[PDB]
Amino acid sequence: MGSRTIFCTFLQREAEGQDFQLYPGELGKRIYNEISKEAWAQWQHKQTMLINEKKLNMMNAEHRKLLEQEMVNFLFEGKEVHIEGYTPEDKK
Repeated sequence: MGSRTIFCTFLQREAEGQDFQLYPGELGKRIYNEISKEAWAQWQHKQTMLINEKKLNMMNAEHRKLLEQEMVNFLFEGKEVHIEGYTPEDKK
């Protein structure tokens, strides 16, 4: 169809949503799903500085997971659903 208007959770409104997942695993899914481009632009800005201030490292897994932690409190500050290890056996 020609109608793409999701409902952001950060803004709590109806946005156009994204077209391609930016984050990995499920996290990127919820963002790309519930976190519209507008909301993402609010995190990305705080993300870049959060990494420089908290002294993070996207190259390190210890910090990477940390970022995904902060973003939640900012955008997903309600679900806090974190999953790691999804492997479909045959059905959902």
